[PDB]
Amino acid sequence: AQLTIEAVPSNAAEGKEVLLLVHNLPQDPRGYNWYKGETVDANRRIIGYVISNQQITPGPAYSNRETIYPNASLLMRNVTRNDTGSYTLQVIKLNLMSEEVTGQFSVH
Ligand SMILES: [Cl-]
Ligand SMILES: [Cl-]
Repeated sequence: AQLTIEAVPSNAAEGKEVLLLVHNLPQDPRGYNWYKGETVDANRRIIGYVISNQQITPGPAYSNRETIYPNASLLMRNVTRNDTGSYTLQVIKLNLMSEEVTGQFSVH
């Protein structure tokens, strides 16, 4: 029932790929946004997706290493030590309320 993030892997080597898999989405969300860190913070928004017109919304923290998938999951290519940390997903629900979940991974 509860929204979760699963980092695959949770500890990556430099130059490799990390997946942030999203589980237990509501039905009928309006969209998603990813943020670096622990909270919704516009200045740290990486990328989002607006479902109604399948619009990808790169944010101030966007890197061309990242791709967002329709199920909200995030693929990050060519990871570096600086990518280590927390990542927060905002799901915008049908009724325009937002729910958040925070995950993390490390790069060595
Ligand atoms: Cl962080
Ligand atoms: Cl995590």
